[PDB]
Amino acid sequence: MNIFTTSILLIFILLLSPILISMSNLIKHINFPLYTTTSIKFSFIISLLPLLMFFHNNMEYMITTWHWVTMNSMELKMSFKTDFFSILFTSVALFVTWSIMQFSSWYMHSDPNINRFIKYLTLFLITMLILTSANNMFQLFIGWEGVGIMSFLLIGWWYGRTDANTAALQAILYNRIGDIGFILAMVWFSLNMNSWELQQIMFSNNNDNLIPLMGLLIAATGKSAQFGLHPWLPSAMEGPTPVSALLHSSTMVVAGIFLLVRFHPLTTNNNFILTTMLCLGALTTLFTAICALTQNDIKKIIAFSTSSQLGLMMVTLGMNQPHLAFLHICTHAFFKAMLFMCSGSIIHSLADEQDIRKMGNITKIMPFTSSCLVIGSLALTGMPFLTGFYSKDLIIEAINTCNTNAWALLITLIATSMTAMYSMRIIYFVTMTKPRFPPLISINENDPDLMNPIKRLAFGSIFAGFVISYNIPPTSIPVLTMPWFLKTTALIISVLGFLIALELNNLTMKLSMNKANPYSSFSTLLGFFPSIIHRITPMKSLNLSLKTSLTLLDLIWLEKTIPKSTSTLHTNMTTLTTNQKGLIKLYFMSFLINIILIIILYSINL
Amino acid sequence: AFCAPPAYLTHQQKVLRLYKRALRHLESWCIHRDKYRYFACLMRARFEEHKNEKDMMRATQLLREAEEEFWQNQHPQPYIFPDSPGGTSFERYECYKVPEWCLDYWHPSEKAMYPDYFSKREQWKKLRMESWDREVKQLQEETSPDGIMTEALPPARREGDLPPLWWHIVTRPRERPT
Amino acid sequence: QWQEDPEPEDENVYAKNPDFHGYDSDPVVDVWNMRAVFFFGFSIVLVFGTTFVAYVPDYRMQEWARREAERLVKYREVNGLPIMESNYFDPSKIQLPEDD
Amino acid sequence: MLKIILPSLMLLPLTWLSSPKKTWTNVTSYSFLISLTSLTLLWQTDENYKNFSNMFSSDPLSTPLIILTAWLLPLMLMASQNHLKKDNNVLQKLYISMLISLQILLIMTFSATELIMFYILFEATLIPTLIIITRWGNQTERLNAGIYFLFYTLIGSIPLLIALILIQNHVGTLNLMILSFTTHTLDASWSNNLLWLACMMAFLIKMPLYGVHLWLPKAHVEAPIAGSMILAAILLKLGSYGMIRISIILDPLTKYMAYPFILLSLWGMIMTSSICLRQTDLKSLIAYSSVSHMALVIASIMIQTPWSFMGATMLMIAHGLTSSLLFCLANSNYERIHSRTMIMARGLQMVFPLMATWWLMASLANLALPPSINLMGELFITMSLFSWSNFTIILMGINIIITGMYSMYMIITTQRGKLTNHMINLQPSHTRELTLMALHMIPLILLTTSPKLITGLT
Amino acid sequence: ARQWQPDIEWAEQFSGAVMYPSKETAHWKPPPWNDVDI
Amino acid sequence: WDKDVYPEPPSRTPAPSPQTSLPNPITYLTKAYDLVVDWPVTLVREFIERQHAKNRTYYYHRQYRRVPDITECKEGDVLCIYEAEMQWRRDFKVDQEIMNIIQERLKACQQREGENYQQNCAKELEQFTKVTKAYQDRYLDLGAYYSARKCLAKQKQRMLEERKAARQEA
Amino acid sequence: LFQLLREHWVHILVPAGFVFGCYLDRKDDEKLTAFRNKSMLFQRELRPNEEVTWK
Ligand SMILES: CCCCCCCCCCCCCCCCCC(=O)OC[C@H](COP(=O)(O)OCCN)OC(=O)CCCCCCCCCCCCCCCCC
Ligand SMILES: CCCCCCCCCCCCCCCCCC(=O)OC[C@H](COP(=O)(O)OCCN)OC(=O)CCCCCCCCCCCCCCCCC
Repeated sequence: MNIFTTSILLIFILLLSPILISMSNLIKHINFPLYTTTSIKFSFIISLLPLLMFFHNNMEYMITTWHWVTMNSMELKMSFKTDFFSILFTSVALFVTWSIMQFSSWYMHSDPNINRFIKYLTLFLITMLILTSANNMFQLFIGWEGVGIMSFLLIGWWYGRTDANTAALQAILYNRIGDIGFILAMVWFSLNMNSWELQQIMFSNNNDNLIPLMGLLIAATGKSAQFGLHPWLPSAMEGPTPVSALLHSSTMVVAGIFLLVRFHPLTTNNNFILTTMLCLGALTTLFTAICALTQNDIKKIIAFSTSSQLGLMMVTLGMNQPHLAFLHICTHAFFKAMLFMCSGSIIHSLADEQDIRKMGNITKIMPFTSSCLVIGSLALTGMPFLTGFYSKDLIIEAINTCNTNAWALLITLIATSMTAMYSMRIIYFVTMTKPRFPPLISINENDPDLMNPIKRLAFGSIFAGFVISYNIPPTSIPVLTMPWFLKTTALIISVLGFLIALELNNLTMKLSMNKANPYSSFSTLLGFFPSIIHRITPMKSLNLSLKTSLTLLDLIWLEKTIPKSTSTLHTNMTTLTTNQKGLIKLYFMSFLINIILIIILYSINL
Repeated sequence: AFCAPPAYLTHQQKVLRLYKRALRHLESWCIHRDKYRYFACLMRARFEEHKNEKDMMRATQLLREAEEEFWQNQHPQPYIFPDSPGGTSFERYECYKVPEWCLDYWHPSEKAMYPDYFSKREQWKKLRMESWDREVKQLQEETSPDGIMTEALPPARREGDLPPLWWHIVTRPRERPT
Repeated sequence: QWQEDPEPEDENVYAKNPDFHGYDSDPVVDVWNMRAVFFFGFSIVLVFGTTFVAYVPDYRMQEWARREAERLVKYREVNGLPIMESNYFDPSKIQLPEDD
Repeated sequence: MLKIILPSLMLLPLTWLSSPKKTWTNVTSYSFLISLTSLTLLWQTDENYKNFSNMFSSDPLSTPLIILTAWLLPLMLMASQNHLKKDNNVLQKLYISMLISLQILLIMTFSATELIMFYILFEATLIPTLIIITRWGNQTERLNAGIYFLFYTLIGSIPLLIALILIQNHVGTLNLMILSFTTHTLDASWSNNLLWLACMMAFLIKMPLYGVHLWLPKAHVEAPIAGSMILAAILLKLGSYGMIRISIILDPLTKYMAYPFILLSLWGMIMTSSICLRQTDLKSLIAYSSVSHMALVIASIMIQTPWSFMGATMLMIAHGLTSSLLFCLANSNYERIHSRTMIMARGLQMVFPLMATWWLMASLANLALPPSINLMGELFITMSLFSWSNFTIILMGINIIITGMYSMYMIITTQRGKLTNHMINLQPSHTRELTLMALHMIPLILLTTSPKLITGLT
Repeated sequence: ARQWQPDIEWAEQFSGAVMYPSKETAHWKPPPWNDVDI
Repeated sequence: WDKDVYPEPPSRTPAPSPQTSLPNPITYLTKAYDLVVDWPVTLVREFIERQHAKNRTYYYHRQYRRVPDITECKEGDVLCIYEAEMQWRRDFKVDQEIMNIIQERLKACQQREGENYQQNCAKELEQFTKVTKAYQDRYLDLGAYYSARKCLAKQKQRMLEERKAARQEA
Repeated sequence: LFQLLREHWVHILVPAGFVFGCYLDRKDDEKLTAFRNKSMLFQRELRPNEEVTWK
């Protein structure tokens, strides 16, 4: 059905159209923000047409558009897969993007370079979708590196600020450590089984496939902020709030989770790596959640929640439940996007206050965002019958029913109670409290560009879990049979998580115990991974270059040995041979010596 | 940022600058307001007593134990305002603070529009060159009679003279370029 | 002191010749040294060159080999011969060292 | 191939005979077309390589370069029109001619059948280069740099001279065609183990290996922009082209006589990449970037697997174009700033909006962003190196992380951050500066569309 | 801003009857320009 | 494209069997695509091909005929061996696009048969080893300086083994 | 016509090189014309009224 193929190729052409308009002089004359917002809107509708097709009958289309090099045995070609993962994600991503660009127009209003900002956001979407629908992994690499570079360009939008520059260099470094893993996997699949195309890599099921998948797991940990190198996604919040929503919140981070689902057929064979990520996903879930409890920056708390939810997503991939992990990716995108733009609304409406401490009683001052915030908060806490509930409790009870690390099982559940706690922290401090904002009040959220997108995503946050769960193909053969405590555990732990947090917030209002330091710190300054591993490594890695590798072995030792020594050896030799009295007697006698030696040279060799 | 740094700090400015860090690091612990305003007038009490200690030695022994009490009772994430160091919005709108000596390489076409703008700009540049001599001379005639020099610069002291080394405190790129 | 010149300043060529293109100080040479460089540079090397390079046909035979394979794979499969026999130089031609 | 060459020679008469005012445009316009005639060699519709005549040949490995050598002469003459525009009208016509002779000689060296024709032309290229570096070099130390560039190459060169005359006696002709279709198998003696080192060492020296690369940082530092472009883009690659054509003979020894260099290069790749991380002179950092990205090449021309060689050919052409682009933009900052220091000049995008886009694309070419021939190249060398020993990824894995860090640091501390308060005001960008860049990157974009052309002999 | 042309000091070294003057080798002072001795 | 060099299985499609009153949102759209996207294009395309068929031209394949190989070729005779290293370097590619097709024919057979690839697609993976075990046995150890003399030796080093092992079995 | 003052005197220098170049490269062929058509892969028999295969 060409309608299907053409549609998958068309979304890319339509989104690339804003990029070249800015290349030509035409954008000055038309409005770039409005034009870009409309075309993503049309791209979402175009994406819907294949999505309905896939629902009718499950067909997967591999589209080989262009050939790039024959390269002898390994031919390289540009291929877009249209498997359930690719088209489901393509639709969810563009809806979020359509929401954010409208938000972007309101948020960055008064920025002198709005058009460039919108331009990079769509370039990000083009790389993100290429990363999504990539058959051969070389294209997956183009997407993997591609979102990394544009994140660097967009985290540090405001280049002047060194803090933004530091975060951008952070993000590239963590991503590049991840890139080493993908290169290792790519090289192993460029040798052994031979083609970077997924359709053939999957014929490596009954092989070792540990050297390679360990590489992809390493790539995922860097891209998805698992316990190892978890800090750059918190650091990424130095970016503009809309950038934080579409890339820090949904498309960029889920890329690591998406890669492993693509390569799962291979993942199911190796038991060792499955528990490895189950284990690290579990550690990141709580580690990030505990850090979020004491953070006082609104954007920071949401970002930690982005990492904690992906930690749960990592856990399901670790328990070899790929389809549900993808289901959470889609539902995760709707609500996290909402909360970040919700705070975008609060931060912009207030005098750019990004701290929960000075922000209060937004519920009465701004009901529209507060309503959106609690809708999102409950979805994050898996309120029954909301989008989180359809996918999240499936994951919870999956854990409660599988054979798993006891430590992983316990931490994931309290991580769920912690998600309710920090969710409670945000609404109590941000919304339900006496106002503590600066005294002049100038709040307006009436702008259509704020409401509309927030309104549209809110509709998605309310109904998406209903629609996606029923429509997707039956998969995973879930276990609905459980003792009732386990069946309802997700619901109860979420309930008491808020209950306990609400209790603690009340304790704050009293006039007592101004200071409270119960390991609060470990929690508040990111588990101290940032304070220690960011000051030692960059210090011991640069000291060795300047002091040891550059000046010691370069410069002096490699210049005194080869280039300089040969300089000296000769210089000294000329000094002795050319220091001559000039007297004839001396010189002549040397002629005597010569005659003598030559007489002998003949004599002995007679 | 405006005034110049004093060489050594007095006892007072060290005490009175703790009253700021302290009270401001007490409003991170006391997230609410009534609790804070309470727990803080109790802070002043601490500083209010031991105000009239005349025994310097003692005073510098209350200060040295105050700033260690504080270091161990500080909040890791205090409330630092935006536009202040470390916290956000600090260098945000610096990408848009171009340094104003760049409008001098504009093409005669660009400066063709925006006409009256450059008519006033050329006046100010006449002001700057018209006084560099009287300024530097002032800066010098009033030079220190000793090696003791502070970064403080003199006012005008005569009509028509423009308070010196002024071209970059005035003509500063505007804070929010937006 | 040894006589030598005082440092020569670098002129703001953009002060006069406000249309300076960076090639030469007097204006007409500049204009005619970019009107010929953008042209011979971009207009008939990046364009005519890429046109010609794009149309080089079956470069290094890799357009020929995707057919010869197809008729060999067509011929070998239908006649039942192995698609890529395992020895290329026929064993009969080889005169292996007999003793060893 | 005498159209890529004779018309070139005639450039010299044109630089001299032409008017002082019109000398620049006649030379630059004509060599752009000289590059267009060079493109004809790319028409290879068959495997049989093109033996134009007895002495002159062009095979897949040389053709991708001859075109680059012809392409940069236009660019070199466009990047040096500023400095060298303060000269006496006879110093210019000397510089223009010097640049012209480099590609005449380099075109022939890359298009030479007899290996000693390579040697005579190979070592001749030093004369034009040393003059460009020493005569017009800005710093007090170019006399020194020139000495380093002449001796390191020369001491390596005389061993190759003895070796090639040696094989001519052993085989009977230094004709690359025959030497290939003839049985020259070294016998792993102690002596042969020396022959191999004699032939490879001269090539390994101008292709900076970790042990002998000190000449390149010193040379590019004080060299004028045109000399630094030539050294990075064509001069260093002369060493690689030589290693590809000379190891056709000495076939058995490199299996075991390469370990020393391979390890020298891969560890060298890490240390050279790292010292880029804290080097204050921008031209210094690009030069060590050049050493590391060329250390990868000597580690693929020695593993000797089809992909290595293909990776090498991809990377050499690609890194050549990228490095120049970096050396060319470094010069544009140097001429307005008047200092090579990286720390000064912070925030330029705020004042030079586009040059910064060129800086960004050059850095992304410098690090391996994927839809670029630069990445395809490294991806391939990486693969083979992995095949040689799976452990190689660790060392070729510390280099990728470091390469990302220094490439972006050049962008972060030169083209971002707050603007420098008031250095000599930075005059706007000339259109020549920007084109000289565009001319470097537009070909990098076009080649990445069809990588097959620069794919090597393998 | 000026390619550094050699100053007097760079020139000085090349004077003296021997480029690399060692102990009791600096004693030698350049030969008379006229090629005639006192 | 030759249905036999790039095969392709016959298609079996379940017939439409709607069981809902609601109207399928796909069928309507297609009815449009077919009119506003296909018909317009279809019209142009034809008009292309008739423009082509007026001055229809032809291009042939350049049959390269066989020629003496290395084993027939004198030692040191650079003429004959040159003609014979090309004849091989040529078949080093014809024997490589063949392997390109098995790389491809398979890839399709695992997209066309998902969840069954483990089984239905074993007609080709049996061939991907019947072809890979051969490509490994004539072209693999060789350096980047692959030449017919070296394949002649890579083989003949092993023809000893298919003669020493055989003799050994005795 | 050879307008002087660098009018066509010079502009025709490089172009002329090309022609001379092409004149030699087609002359080199004339020399290396053994095996004109005596090569094995391409040894067709002369088609009627055709002097030589490749000139
Ligand atoms: C999972 C269980 C085990 C858990 C522990 C396992 C180890 C986890 C960590 C492994 C190593 C991760 C990378 C280490 C460096 C991390 C990046 C970094 O430190 O950069 C941050 C630095 C300062 O930024 P920051 O402290 O965030 O503050 C910004 C706001 N003030 O900003 C900077 O620019 C610093 C300087 C950067 C440029 C030079 C950096 C060194 C480059 C070469 C070395 C790279 C790191 C070592 C090699 C890779 C190791 C994996
Ligand atoms: C030659 C040796 C090296 C010489 C270096 C210096 C040469 C300078 C002078 C000559 C310049 C022109 C000649 C070199 C460029 C050649 C361009 C070319 O060959 O295009 C071929 C392409 C047809 O594609 P083809 O590969 O034939 O089809 C594959 C079938 N399997 O035809 C086309 O598609 C043309 C398309 C034009 C626009 C293409 C833009 C595509 C950009 C894609 C990448 C975008 C992202 C790049 C990121 C880079 C990051 C650094």
